[PDB]
Amino acid sequence: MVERLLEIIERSLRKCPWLEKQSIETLLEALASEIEEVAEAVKKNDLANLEEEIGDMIYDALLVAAVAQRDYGIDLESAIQKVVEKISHRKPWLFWEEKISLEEAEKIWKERKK
Amino acid sequence: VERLLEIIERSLRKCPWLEKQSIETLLEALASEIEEVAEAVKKNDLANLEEEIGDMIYDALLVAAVAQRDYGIDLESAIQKVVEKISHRKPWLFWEEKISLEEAEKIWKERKKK
Ligand SMILES: [Mg+2]
Ligand SMILES: [Mg+2]
Ligand SMILES: [Mg+2]
Ligand SMILES: [Mg+2]
Repeated sequence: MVERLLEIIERSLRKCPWLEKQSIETLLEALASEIEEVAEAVKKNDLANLEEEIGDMIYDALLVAAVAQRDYGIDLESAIQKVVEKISHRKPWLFWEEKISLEEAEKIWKERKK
Repeated sequence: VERLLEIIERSLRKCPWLEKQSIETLLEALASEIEEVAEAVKKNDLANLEEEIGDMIYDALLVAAVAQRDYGIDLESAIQKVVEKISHRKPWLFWEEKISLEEAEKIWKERKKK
């Protein structure tokens, strides 16, 4: 439940004395760390742990978002609506009925990029 | 927030590039965005930070998407594991009055044992 997680993150901005002391840098490293926990769990086909680390990973990315807002005034809805513009623009086939071949998709993508 | 998960779902459905990506490859894509974030922070480049923050949430969520695709992992249960974990480790987030760093850590230290 994503909302529950964003509420959590809101409560941490407002209340948490550990979070107050963390820089985006530090959080960035926390995130690179969970990425490693995820890679290890995939390696072991450890499904219960994979599920744990996926959650850890999303939380930690979202804590980087939070402090980007805290410290740099980055709005997450803006940051999100932006990446959605980019994707939609680059990969227009996402909104097209018939699937298209990898080669078709790339030729498009090569051109969108620029 | 939601248009982004619809986007991701559309990629699971349609995208011939995403079919060819493994969670390892994608973990690595997230690691690289994290670098781009660290960089826009360095340079107090606000427009770019907003960019990369977005890139990072999307890519993180694409790692989640392939965890589901390839390993069966349900994002709602994964988020729920992490909501329970934090609620257990940081009970102060649901307490009215604030608490000190020193207080929060003593607690966290013990809750970590469970
Ligand atoms: Mg972590
Ligand atoms: Mg973890
Ligand atoms: Mg990327
Ligand atoms: Mg980027």
